Amino acid sequence: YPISTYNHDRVNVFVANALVGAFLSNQAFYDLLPLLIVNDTMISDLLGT
Amino acid sequence: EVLLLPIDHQPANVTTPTLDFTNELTNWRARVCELMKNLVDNQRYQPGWTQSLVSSMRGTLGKLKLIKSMTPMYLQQLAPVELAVIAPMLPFPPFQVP
Amino acid sequence: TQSLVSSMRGTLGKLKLIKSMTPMYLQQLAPVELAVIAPMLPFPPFQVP
Amino acid sequence: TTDPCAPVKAFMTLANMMVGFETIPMDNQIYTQSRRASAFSTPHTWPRC
Repeated sequence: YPISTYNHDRVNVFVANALVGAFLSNQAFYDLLPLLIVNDTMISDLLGT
Repeated sequence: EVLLLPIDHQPANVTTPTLDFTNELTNWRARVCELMKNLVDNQRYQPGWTQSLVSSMRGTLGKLKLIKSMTPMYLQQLAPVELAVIAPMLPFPPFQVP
Repeated sequence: TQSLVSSMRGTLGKLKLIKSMTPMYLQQLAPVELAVIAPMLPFPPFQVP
Repeated sequence: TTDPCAPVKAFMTLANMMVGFETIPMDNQIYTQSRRASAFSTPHTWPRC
């Protein structure tokens, strides 16, 4: 993610915690990275993903 | 509309299954092998076992901890789906205390 | 040989740690048996301390 | 061999040898660490580590 275009948008807390926990455990964290920037609410992305 | 299972169940995410080492049954086997190697490393509990029997027992136990087994993964993420499919086609329904 | 010394003082340790019931029998049950046999004898017990 | 995926087969052979000793970040949960090294044969399937 470029910082200069993604400076002022809110990030997703579940994806953040699960991303840190997956990177510390080496458990294929790359499929979480598209879910890191959130839209339309925090919970419906995780529902309808 | 609920069954009870004495072990944990997460469901799988793929249909091509491979081997990994993250479930409570392999964790349990790892902790049992870890305590038995802590037990056999002590010399006061088996003084007759000199050197090579001790190291061979350590290696047999670590290898047995690291066997390529698939039954714990099967119990973790495939067999509860099968029990849930079977259980309504059954003449005596489930009868479970917690 | 230093292997054999430690290994077969291990044998002495295991023979110390053998399981047998003859000592508990001699402590607890055989005196009761001698006490119930000893009135029923043609030769009564004749003891020095 | 003139296979262009010979280095990634050489790396994934060791990564299939070392399962449970050391874990690496793979790409996804399909092409895992314990998957056989033969199946790759394609630059799309090279692991990110």
